[PDB]
This record gives sequence, structure tokens and C-alpha cells, in this order.
Amino acid sequence: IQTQQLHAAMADTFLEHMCRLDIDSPPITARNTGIICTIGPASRSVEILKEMIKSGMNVARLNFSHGTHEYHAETIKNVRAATESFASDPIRYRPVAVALDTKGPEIRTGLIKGSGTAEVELKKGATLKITLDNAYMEKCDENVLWLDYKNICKVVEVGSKVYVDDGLISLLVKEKGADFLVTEVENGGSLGSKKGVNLPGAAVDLPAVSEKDIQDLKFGVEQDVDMVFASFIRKASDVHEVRKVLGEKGKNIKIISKIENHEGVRRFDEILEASDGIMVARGDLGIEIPAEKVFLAQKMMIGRCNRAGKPVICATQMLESMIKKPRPTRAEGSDVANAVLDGADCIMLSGETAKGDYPLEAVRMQHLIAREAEAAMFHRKLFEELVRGSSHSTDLMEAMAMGSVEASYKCLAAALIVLTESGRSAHQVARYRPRAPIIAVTRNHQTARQAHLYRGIFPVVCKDPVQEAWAEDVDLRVNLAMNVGKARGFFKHGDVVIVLTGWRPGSGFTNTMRVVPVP
Amino acid sequence: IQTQQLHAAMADTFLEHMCRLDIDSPPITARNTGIICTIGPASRSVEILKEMIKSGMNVARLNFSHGTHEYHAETIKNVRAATESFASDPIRYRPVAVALDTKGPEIRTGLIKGSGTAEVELKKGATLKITLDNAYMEKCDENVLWLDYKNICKVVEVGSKVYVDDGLISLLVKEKGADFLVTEVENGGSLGSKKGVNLPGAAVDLPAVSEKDIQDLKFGVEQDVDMVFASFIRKASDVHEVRKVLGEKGKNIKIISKIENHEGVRRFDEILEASDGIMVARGDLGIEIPAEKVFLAQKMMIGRCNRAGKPVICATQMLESMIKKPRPTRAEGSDVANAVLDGADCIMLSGETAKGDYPLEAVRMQHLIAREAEAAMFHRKLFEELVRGSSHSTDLMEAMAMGSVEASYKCLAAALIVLTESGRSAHQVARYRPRAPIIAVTRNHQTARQAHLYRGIFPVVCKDPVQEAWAEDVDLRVNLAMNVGKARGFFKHGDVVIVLTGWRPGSGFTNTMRVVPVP
Amino acid sequence: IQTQQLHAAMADTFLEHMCRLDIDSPPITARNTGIICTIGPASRSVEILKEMIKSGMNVARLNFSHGTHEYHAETIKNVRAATESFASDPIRYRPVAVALDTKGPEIRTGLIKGSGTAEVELKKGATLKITLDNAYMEKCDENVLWLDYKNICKVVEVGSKVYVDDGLISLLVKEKGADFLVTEVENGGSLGSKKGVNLPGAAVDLPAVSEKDIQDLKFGVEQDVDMVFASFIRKASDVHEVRKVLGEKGKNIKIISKIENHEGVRRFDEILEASDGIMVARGDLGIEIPAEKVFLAQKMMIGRCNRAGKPVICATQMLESMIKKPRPTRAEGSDVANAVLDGADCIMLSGETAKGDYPLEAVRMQHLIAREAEAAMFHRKLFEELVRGSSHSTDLMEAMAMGSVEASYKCLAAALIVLTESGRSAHQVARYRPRAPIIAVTRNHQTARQAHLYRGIFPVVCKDPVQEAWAEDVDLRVNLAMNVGKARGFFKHGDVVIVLTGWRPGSGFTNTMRVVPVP
Repeated sequence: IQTQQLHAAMADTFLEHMCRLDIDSPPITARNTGIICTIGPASRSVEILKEMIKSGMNVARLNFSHGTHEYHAETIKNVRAATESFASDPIRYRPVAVALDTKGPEIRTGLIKGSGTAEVELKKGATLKITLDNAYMEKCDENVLWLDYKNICKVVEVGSKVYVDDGLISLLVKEKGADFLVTEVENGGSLGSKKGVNLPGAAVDLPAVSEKDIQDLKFGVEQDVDMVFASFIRKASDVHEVRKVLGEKGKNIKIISKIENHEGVRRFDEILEASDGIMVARGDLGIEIPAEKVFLAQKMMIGRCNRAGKPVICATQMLESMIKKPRPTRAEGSDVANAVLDGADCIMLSGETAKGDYPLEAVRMQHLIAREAEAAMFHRKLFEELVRGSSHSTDLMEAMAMGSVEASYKCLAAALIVLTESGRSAHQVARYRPRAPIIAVTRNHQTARQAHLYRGIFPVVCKDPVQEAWAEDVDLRVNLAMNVGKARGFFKHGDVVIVLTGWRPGSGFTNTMRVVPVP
Repeated sequence: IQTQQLHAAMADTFLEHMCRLDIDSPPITARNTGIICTIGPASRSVEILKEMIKSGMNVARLNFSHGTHEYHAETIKNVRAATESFASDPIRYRPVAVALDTKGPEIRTGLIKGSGTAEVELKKGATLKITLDNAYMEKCDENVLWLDYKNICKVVEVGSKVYVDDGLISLLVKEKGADFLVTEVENGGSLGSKKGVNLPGAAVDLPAVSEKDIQDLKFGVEQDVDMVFASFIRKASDVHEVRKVLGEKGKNIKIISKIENHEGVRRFDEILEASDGIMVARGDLGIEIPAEKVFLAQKMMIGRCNRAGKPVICATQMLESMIKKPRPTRAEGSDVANAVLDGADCIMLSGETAKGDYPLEAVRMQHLIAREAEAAMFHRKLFEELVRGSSHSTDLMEAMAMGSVEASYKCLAAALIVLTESGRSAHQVARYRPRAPIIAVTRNHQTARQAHLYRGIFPVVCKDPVQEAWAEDVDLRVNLAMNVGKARGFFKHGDVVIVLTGWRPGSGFTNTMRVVPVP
Repeated sequence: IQTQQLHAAMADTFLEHMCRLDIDSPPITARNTGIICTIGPASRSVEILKEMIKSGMNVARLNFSHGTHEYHAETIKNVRAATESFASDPIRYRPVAVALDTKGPEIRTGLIKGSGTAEVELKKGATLKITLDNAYMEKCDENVLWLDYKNICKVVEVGSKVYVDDGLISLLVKEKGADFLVTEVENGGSLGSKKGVNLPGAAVDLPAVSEKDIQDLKFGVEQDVDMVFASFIRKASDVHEVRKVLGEKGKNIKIISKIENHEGVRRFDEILEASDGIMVARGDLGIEIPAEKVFLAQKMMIGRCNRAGKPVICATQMLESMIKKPRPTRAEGSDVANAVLDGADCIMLSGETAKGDYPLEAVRMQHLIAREAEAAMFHRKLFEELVRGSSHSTDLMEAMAMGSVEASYKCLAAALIVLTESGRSAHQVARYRPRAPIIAVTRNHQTARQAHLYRGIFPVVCKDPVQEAWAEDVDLRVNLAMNVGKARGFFKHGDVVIVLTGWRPGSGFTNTMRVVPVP
């Protein structure tokens, strides 16, 4: 019995590979998939934030649908407080990225001033009028419901369906007025305040980047966020728009478009081209397009992204039962294993961490599942298919990367060390999917934060001054990477490690490779 | 834009196949994966049972952990009442199978006579003693908990964990007495009566087939059940034991072993050999072995079964949020799409149908998802890999099957018609995974019921007397199969269909194949 | 140790397949590659022609570069005399096809009336003038050489090379006159009369179909030849030209274009489209294009033809040492094994049979080598790659063919029986490369003759009148095919055989398949 699934690793066919999966083949200590946690009331604590960092949280996400800039700054503050409390031991310091998840063309319900009403239980077949007249803006109730979108009457047909509270509630547009819609409760259930509304099949003319958006992003640049999760991207221009607002001072903030509608699925290719990565926002996507179709959209996007060399994040409701329960469902565990198996660079925790009872437990589960699915991949077939996808390129770093990843497969390297500052080089190695961790040593801080988007990169910040002699400088960083790998238990003295570094100070890319045993 | 995913179907690599998945490529009307519904309070109604039949329920499952034989007979009665209400139109009649899901070596909690107590909320760190002394057998409470397993003290070590209510509650065995265990509530939560207990790492000496079991099975033979879902199979003998109880009168009842422990995973191969099919019982398996490992065990078993030609059923918590909600989670939709993609012959609904609010909705969802994942399979690669798995056999029906399935791929047949009585022949075609439905015309009733275990078979019962002339008899059945395919909308006049039939009355197997247009 | 190379047959990789080739794995009695013999002085004898027929000669070729129509008619006469001497036993009768190999835009040397001269040995560096002045038309000698091509001076540049006697002699065009060329003997050697001249890089404006050609072809239609080997095809029009001369009475004569220049390699695709098959005429091709390139041109053409479903014949100098020796060279044996391995439908014997000392020995060698290389093919990989080449077609006979060929692979059929009259159906089976022989039973005579062009078809002529009952008629032919297979030793009672036949009298194609044991 081999370890880390090396037996299934040797199969000639995918079916053989599946038949050979062993639940007694222990994975390796390293976990390559990045976990992104949505920060909320259940996790804003610096204390809980340290526990989350120690549990593998990599990127802290900030949903700007909710909260005041003041509330967010203090979140960024705490997040930074906890990340830096470990800054003391550079060998045990883990940079955590910060992500601004934008509030998109979001339509939401008004306020239910019907406060006497314990639960505004809506019942099947009942009627409910929807008003744009903002006098009931706060007097929402089972009978009259107010909403954001002022051009909704122009967009909907008598007969359309309206989805509130994550499509849980469906309304049939029975009658249409000049500024209201007489609907019928198709799906009864209790509705709350400010719930989100989805108009599948409707042409929402709302803009990608609104005034609110322009302010949240500008606060984003100011608070020096690493990446931006932009909601509702329908086209490549939306991305150029988001980009223009960030300007020069936002020149390095990575824009991750969120495909959560049909248009973005249609226009996917153009979007991917223009973005820095992609997010499969299962939530709205699954209300915008038929829920049965979602898995198709997900695999197409992860495969395409994997093909192009762009990070891709699978999101929403992955371990959701864990908001109230300490263990996920059987369906939830497979959902996570299959996203890693699908090739997702990062997986995400939202309600599970934002306001759930089991923040940390959720984190460790994604960690556990991620570690195991990563071992269950069919690297050989995957790399061949990936090598072939790229056929048209003659790129040198891609060559160093393929070559390095190929060498690691043969000698079963414990990891790959990449000395990088801009991050491009480590990115390329991560793209050809090695089985071993990629320790990325850099003195650039944004680089180390943002390297979390990529599968396999374990970023490490070198806090030592630069050495006069390039070689000394190189070995300085290589020992840093070694002492870390050994402290983290990724490898021990005597193990073999592939090392990618530049020949001379101005090498352009990682053009030298060595196969060295761990000292 | 092709339909039914024919574009992705043409890919040279699995990555290409993934990149080509289109959410605008409508599947076909036929759904090949069999849906198994667990019958409970929410579905015992003949009226709801007709609605469930019209919604695609194929096999009714009866969990013998609960209920009285009297309660079950009436369930079998109603199930039969509803199936036969359609018996009138043989073209629209759908045989529904009945499955006896055995109560295995099940350990359960006592009764909580602590009735004054609204909710016996157990809290973290608290202590709780577990007694075998059956005086508290009904006086269960937060302080004293009684259980089934009388040899539990011999099996556990001080330090072990005990899982109650589907592992939701974990107890640390702090102290051990001669007939009790002083445990500590590791996971606080409200515990109910008769909950199930799991002892991971413990050697439960309970038997596979108990006295209760011997009676439930004998009632099973008597009520003429089609298959048996046997719980907790640890080895090939357990299966021979279950088999021996069924005897000669149970000679045709299909025994499906349920792998829900570690031993059955270990001994899997021996079990598969001895069973008629397998069930991946995610529930207990996920409490018996680390939940992170489960997806491994599932894929290994589905691949291995797919390899051998044995039906395999993926089960438990597939659309569970739908017990209280009308729409599943994003994680649940992928769980179902991935089991079909994994190759599962049948998928199952338990709490979702047994006592859930949305019985029918759950059914149609599995139906929807199943239909779409079936189109997203990589048939070409799958068939090649399957053809290769079989390499060692020179079997003639396997040859007719491979040949037929290959021909269907080329001409894009609307379906495959198989005239079978024993079912063996249609089974072989289903094993090489054609893309088109397999209409199985038979005059045998158990055959048509039990053909649900196999992916792709749409069983049809011929209610006409036998014709003196074999040819006439053959064409009689072939038109039956055609009128059905047309009524169900699987194909229309002019479409092409592959037809497998016997040359002469005593052919042994389906040895003649024709490519005929639909009249 | 398996037989017929079944072990290598099971390999997962081509390298594995090669490593597994066993010289102790006896092939099967049947040989599928068709042997084409060029008839000459050494084989015009009816007696030698029977021996050649008994030795596997399949198609008799008639090179119209040489001979008088009177000489050819008597050859056709003898060929027919010998074929029909076996006509007595229909079970042992073998139809032999007749092929008219056209004299193309052929340039040839004049007559050497320098008869006193024992051998007109030309020596290096010497000079030699080439005259169009036909007074020396017969007075050819080492000093003055006359030739056919009257527009040669317009075509050549001072500096060009002229190739005489199959490029064995090379001349450098040192000086150019108005109607002569002062050349220099680059390659000295003895030159004979009427030798052929090749002008590589020259634009020969000679026509594809000349007056001579128009007469030879019209004699071809008249003598009722089966196929036509048309020399020097440069384009698709040349083929339409050859076709137009055959007219309606030549409507069934198969036109096989001979690619023996660079243009035909360039225009290959257009030619293939327009022809009935192709011939890789290595002789001139190897003087027209650099000899090192030839193997490239050959494999490209055989692969492309194999891809399209068109017969392809590898020709010239395959066993040439056997003109004077009784055993071929080591290089010659591999040349033949590699053409079969390459996928060549037919292989050819020219000088080896035309005027060689060992006519019969040459035949049996091609037979021996062919039989063994056919076993060394990688059918599995070949069929998959072939199935994929065809992807775009949904053709029903192609489906029956793929399906049949797939079934034969699984059950290891001893042969495939195809009841055909027009031959189309058997052709399709042969195209997906089964491992077993394809016995083609037909009552059509041209069909049975011309079925030799295709790899695997063992044509059989049914000489029985038609039966009133289609079924009886079908079984009549199937037993014919069985008694033949048994007489030829291809299979014995108890062996399995795939049988392709039409359902009813007017089936359109072979749409019914059965797997039957040999009676």
C-alpha cells in the first residue's frame, strides 16, 4: 500500500484510476487548494481570526452588499492585527490576503415595518403586490412588498417569476401595473427584510459599477486590498469598467470576475480574457439559470480556466449545513472533494464562517477534504492534457514549468521551491499541476498574499536584507524555504526537492533548475 | 450548437470534454439513472404514490429499522395499488420495484421518559453515563443513557468516541465500568429517543442476520419483494447468510449489499463477487470512516462495480435540505450530478421522501439533474476504458452488447430495443453505457421490476399472449417497444433504432441485431 | 503463449505492443492483403498462371507501356483460361481481377542501332548530346541519344539533371541548343534502348490521356477489365479525363490513380476524392522527388486513404532481388511487412513476376510476410483512431460495420460473412480493419473480382439460382460461405462467426447481424 494515492496514480485509464482509490492511503501534510473565508459577526474577533489563520484560512473576504465602510475598516484592521501577531517568527508567519467582494446590480426587498408580525409567513396561492412607490419602502408585509429596482415593470412580462430570499420564494407575475405588479405567491414561505430578488429571463439594465461600487472600490484601493471579487460580470467591458475605477493606484489589485448569470456564461471567454481569475458564484447562478444546469457551467469554467492558466474559485453553499451543525452532510463532503477534483484553485466558506456557529470546524473540513481530493487527482493524464492544451505556446517559463513539474513527477519531489518577486514564475509551475507543494519565496508582500489564488503555492515572505552577492542572496532564500518546509513538515532532511531560481540578478524568469536533497 | 452535449462528446481529451460543456445543450427526454424512493408517512398515500410514479420513482424502498410488519404490508399494498392503477394502458404502464432495506447490526438509544423535558439538550464538557442496565431503558435523559448493544463495554477503550444521532453527537469514553461507561459530551446537542449509535474503531460482534432479520426477510419473500438492501455487510459470508434465509422461494430476489463500514470497504471485492449489486451507504460509512475519505470509497466502489457489470446505488443525503425547503443547495445539486457522472446506476431519496415536506419536488429534481449529468458523460472514453476492463472475456452477449453500443454511438440511435425475459441480455447492453435508452420488452414481471437496478433500461411489460410464429411474436414485442418509445417521446417515426432479438425461439441470448427506422 | 499475436494485441501502448511481438506466435491461415502480379514473359503461361493463382495471386496487372494489343488480349485470354480451370469446384474457385496499367506521359530513349557495341557503357564526365532530330531515332549511342519528348528543350534549364533507366543514369544539362542539349554524364553506366527518362523539377506539358491512352483504355473496356491503374495523375481533372474515355460502358471499371510525381502528392487530396483508390508508385515517385522523402509520401497516402475508406496499393521493388535470387534481402522483407503494417490494401509484384526467374517464389513470400504483418497490427488502437477519423459521419452501414468489427474483436470471430452484390457493404467492414477474414458472398462477378482491392475480403461467387424465399436464399449463400471457410481452413465446426445480411429482399444495406457458431 503506497501513500498519497500513488497506486491509483499509476493507472493507465481513468476507470482504473477510480478503481484504485484507497481510503487507507494517507495524503501528505500539505494542502494546495486555497480556502477563502467570508468574514462576519461570527469571525471578526482577532482571537477567532488567529484560530482561523492557524486552521488554514488564506484569504479573508469582505462582502460589500452589507456593512458600513467603518465596519469594514475595522474588519481589515483586525484581520491585519491577527496576521501580524505571528509576524514574529518568519518561519511560522503566514500572509493572509484580503478580498473586497463587491455589491453588484443587486435588487433587494424593503424593510418589514410589520414588526408586530412575528414571521411574515407568505402562503401559497395568496396574492402579493409589489410596489416601487417608496412609502411602503419600510412598511413591507405579506400584502405589499417594496423593492430596489425601479425599472422592474419595464423588464418583466405578465407571467414571469420573481425570486426572493435566494429563490426560495417564487412569485408569478399575474398582473402588471404602471409602477407595481400584482403577483401570486407560487412558493409560500416566510419573507424577511432586505432579501435579494432574482429575475431569471429578465433584462436587468442595472450597471456593473454603480456609485456605491465606485466608492467601495476606492475604499478598497485605500485600505490596500489584494484582490477584488466583482459581482455580476456580463461582459469584458464590465471588467474594464471595474479596472478603470481602480486606476494606477489599483494597478496591482487582481480583478476576479464573478460569473453568476447566463450572460457571463455566454460571454465567459471574453470575460476570462479580460480578468485576472474567475469565481463560479453558484448562489445566483443557480437561481439565474436552471439549478440542474449549474454543474455544467462550473466544470466548463474550471476546465477552461485550468486550460488558460487563470485562478478559478468554486463558491457558495459548500458546507452550509455547518452553519448550525458541527459536521457536514454526505452531499457537502462530495461537493468539496469534487471542486478540487474539478481543478478549482480556491474553495470558499461564506455563511459557514460569516455568522455560523462552527466557523473553525468548517475551515478544517474544507482543509481535510481538500487535502484528500488533491491526492485523488489523475496528475499524469491531467498534465498530458494540460501540456496539449498549451501546444501553441513556445514560452520559456512555461517550458521551465512543464519540465520542472515533469521532473517532480519522476523523482517524487517533496516540493518545488520558486524564488519569485512578481509571482509570475511560481504561477506557471502551479498551472501544470505538480503533486508536491510549491514554496514561493518572495520579498514582495502583495505577491505573497495574492499567490493564494493559485493551487499549490505556499507563499513565504523573506524578511532579510538583500545580499551583495546574488548567489548568497539566492541561497539565503533557498534556506528560508527549506527551514519552512521542515518546520511545516512538508519534507525532512534527505528528501528531494526541485529548486527553480534565476541564473543572474536580471534573469527575466526562473531559468535554472536543480534537484537537491533537503539539508 | 448540438443538443444533448454532442459537441463535448467529440473531444479528444477529458479537459476538452469539460471545456465544452454547454448549459444551452438540451438533454434528451429519457432519463437513464434509476431513482429509488424511501417510503414514509409523507408518501404512503396511494394518491401521492401515483404522483411519485408519474414523477419517475422507480423502486419503492422499505426501511425495516422502523415499523411493524403490518405497517409495511399496507405500504406494499398501497404501492401495488398505485402501480396497477395505470395497468390499464400497457403503453403507459410503469412497473415499480419494491425493496426491503434490512435493519442491520444497529445499536440504538433507549426511550427518553424524561418527557417533562422539552428538549434533552446535552451540553459540551458535561458528563453522561451509559447504562446497559435496562431499568433506565425507558428513563433515558441527559444524565443516564441506555442502549441496545449489550457487549459495548467489551468493545470500547477508555478514550474511544461514541456517535449518537448520526454522529452529530460525540462522546468521549472517560471511564469504563463493568456494565456502564462514564462518558463526557464532546459534542453537545439535543438527543432524542431510539437514536442510532456508531462505534468507529470498535469491533462490533453483532451478527449480520439476526432473528429480527430472519423474520423481516421471510416476510420479504412472502410479500414477494424484488430486491433486498442488506445493511452492514462486512464479508462475503454475510451475503451467503442473507441468501440462505431467502432460500429457494427467494431464489430470484436480488441481494444488494450495503457497504457502510470499513471492513466492507476492505473486503469490498469479495462482497461484490458474492452480491447482485452494491449500495454506497454514505450515512454510516461517513461516521464509520473519516468523512473526508468517503468520496474516495464511493468512486472506488462505483468504478469497480461499473467495471464488473454489477448495479451500484449511491445513497443518503443527496437532496436533504429539501426535507424542509423546496429547492436544494448548490452542494446538493453537484452531489447528484456527480454520482451519475461517477457511473451510479441508481440514486436514492430517503428523508426527502419518507417524511419530508417536498416528496415530489425532490423526485423531479433527481430526475432533472440525472437527465443532464447523463448527457455530460464522456461515453467514447468510458466505453473504450470499459471495453479494455473486460479484455479477458470472449463472451458472446458481451460482444453483441459492445457491438450494439458501438453501432448506436455511430448512427446516433434514438434507443436500443432488447427483447428479453430473464433480463441478462438487456443488462449487458446497459453495462457498456450506450447514450440512448434501452427499452427492455419482457413478459416476465420480476424481470421488468428488477431491471430498474441498471442504468438505461426502460422496462416494458408485454401483456399479449404468445404467438405460434416466433417472428410474429418478435414483431409483436418490437412494435410494443416502438409504440411506447413514441408515446414517451423518446423517438418519432423516421428515427433510427438498434434492435436486439433472438434468431429462433431457443437462442440463448440476443444474437441478432438490426438497425431499423421507427415506423 | 497466445497465437496470432493476441498478447501484443492486449497492450496499452504502442511501445508495449512492439515489445510483445513474438516470432513464436503463429498467424492464422487467412491472408487479407491482396497480392497484385505484373504479367510478363515469365508468367504468361496458363500453367504458370494456375500455379500463381494457387499461390495467392489476386489481380493480374497489364503494363501498357509495353506490348501490342494482340499480345495483351492473349494474356487476358490465358489469365481467364487459368482462372476458369478451377471454375468446376465453386468451393475452390477463386476469382482473379485483371488490371490495365496505363502508359502515361512517358518519355523514353530511342533505339541503339549501335548494335556492334556489346554494351553502350557511358562513362563519367563524358559528354553526350541529346537530339530530338529523329534520324538518330534508331541510331542511339554513347555519343548521340534521341528521345520521345519533343518539348524537352523548352522545359529544361542549363544545369538541370536528366534521369535515364530508372534514374540510374544522371546527366547534367551543360549546354542547350534549339533542338538538342549538350549534356555531361554525371553517372556513368551502360544505357539500353527505349529506357525511361525523368525530368525532376521540369514542367512536362505532356497530357495524362493521349491518343495511345485513349486506345488502350477503349481496348480495356472491350476486353472487360476490372480496374485501371492510371499513370502520372497530377490532378482531379486527369481522373475525370480517364473516366470520360471509359464512358458508360466503363461505368464500373474502378479508376486507381497512380501518384508518381510531386504534383500528385501536392494535389493528393483532390485526386483521392476523384479516384476509386490510389497507388503509391514508388518507382517514378522516387526519381521525381528525393528518394529520402518517399517513405513520407507513402505513409501520408496510406494513412489518408485508410482514413477515407479508399483502397491503396503500395508498389514497385518490394522483393526485387528475387528477379535473379530465390530469397529476398533483409531490407525487402521489412519493406513488405511495413506496407501491411502501414495499412496498404494491396501490395504488388512487377519485375519479380513479369520476367524474373522466381515468379512463384516471389508470390509466396509476399503471401508469407503479408500474413505475419497483418497479425502484428495494433487493431484496438487502429480501430479507435479510425472510428475517430470518421466522427462526422452518422452512416448506417458504417455503423453496422463498426459494430460488427467491434463484436468480432470481443468474441474473436473466425471471420465475418457479408452477403453483398454491389460490394459496398463488405467494403465498409474492411475499412474498420477487423482481424478476421471477411468472406464476401456475391452472385455479381465484377464485384467479386474488384473486391480484391480491399484488405480482408475473400470474395466468393455463388453460382446457384435465386430462391423464391429470401430466407432460403440467404441461408443458401451463408452455407456457401461456411463450406468455403471450412474448405480453406479459416474455421472449423464450432467456431464463431459474425454474419451480416439484409433483413428483407430490398434492404439497401447489410442491416442485420448475427453471431453464429460454424456448423
